[PDB]
Amino acid sequence: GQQLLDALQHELVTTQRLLGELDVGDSEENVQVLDLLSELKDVTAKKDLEL
Amino acid sequence: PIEAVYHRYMVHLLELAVTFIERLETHLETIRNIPHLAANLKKMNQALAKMDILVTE
Amino acid sequence: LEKETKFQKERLSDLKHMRYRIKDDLTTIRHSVVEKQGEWHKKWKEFL
Repeated sequence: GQQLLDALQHELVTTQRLLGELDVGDSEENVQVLDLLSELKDVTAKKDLEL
Repeated sequence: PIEAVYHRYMVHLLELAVTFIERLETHLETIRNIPHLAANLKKMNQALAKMDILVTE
Repeated sequence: LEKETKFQKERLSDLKHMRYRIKDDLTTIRHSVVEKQGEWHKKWKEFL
């Protein structure tokens, strides 16, 4: 169990250095833009039918 | 001696790993064909104008 | 992005408004058409 613990510690130190080289982005404005693009897809469908 | 407060973290990270393993191929094709919000960002601004002007006619 | 969204929602509002007023114009035109054809049909039924 302790050997598994330390192996996971070393692997996650490697993961943390790879993350610290590659830490870019956010999470909530992505959700907002996904929601608005879905809404405008709906609007596109309704405006095609309306046309 | 593991505890129960940390179980939510490990469940969530395990599920994120599963969602990684499920659809690597979609992420790979997404990154290769076109740059993230770069060339894509540009073309939607120039091509929204065509729906705008179509409404104008 | 939120600016474009507000313009398309105002846009579809204007589209539904113009749809409704051209529908009202259709109703008025059809009413006049019905009255004129009733008058013509009665007159030429008496004529022939």
